[PDB]
Amino acid sequence: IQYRCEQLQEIRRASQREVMFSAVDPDLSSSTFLEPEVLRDVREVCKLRFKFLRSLHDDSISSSVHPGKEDLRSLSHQQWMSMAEKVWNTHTPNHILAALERL
Amino acid sequence: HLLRVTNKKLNHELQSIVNGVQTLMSFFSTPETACELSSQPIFLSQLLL
Amino acid sequence: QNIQEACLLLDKKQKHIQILIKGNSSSKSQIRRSSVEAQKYVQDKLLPWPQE
Repeated sequence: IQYRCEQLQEIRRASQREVMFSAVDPDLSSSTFLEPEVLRDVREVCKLRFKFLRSLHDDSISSSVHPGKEDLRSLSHQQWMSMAEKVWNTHTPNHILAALERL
Repeated sequence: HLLRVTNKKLNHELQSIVNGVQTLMSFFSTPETACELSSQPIFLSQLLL
Repeated sequence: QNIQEACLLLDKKQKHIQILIKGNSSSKSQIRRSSVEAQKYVQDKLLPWPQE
């Protein structure tokens, strides 16, 4: 029981008012300002899923059902699932949602 | 005297389990009243949608 | 032929757009439902244990 409480307390602490989301003025190319990790991970998860959906879309439109593409789709889908899962394990739900808001 | 000590130990452990479980449950209780700033949601179902 | 083919393509794309629109509307409702299910589980099944 103590072990479980410690785990949830750690999550609460991590949730506390964290993740500065700088408004990326689009024009300001240069300032190397370092994207918060949560934002990068969420974006990447979302992009990966988008590319996957897009690929499904392009295929649906191009009617070329190459036989063998299903194995690769499943793998891609699994890859995203793993990534998505990782994102939810690594970051607090509060920060993920905040990242989604910004996106 | 040994059984009295053991009895105190057993009562302590039973209370520890009660305290431990109460603490654990505090993490799942949604702060109805907006006001209390302090309790940052820990569960995505808490919402924040 | 190209113009016709292209018109078909535009129509296919248009269909996908209509599907995605519906799909996203459904997903939004689902997210609301899924949120209500997790809260209901905590209230009905976990919160009563400390008293027992």
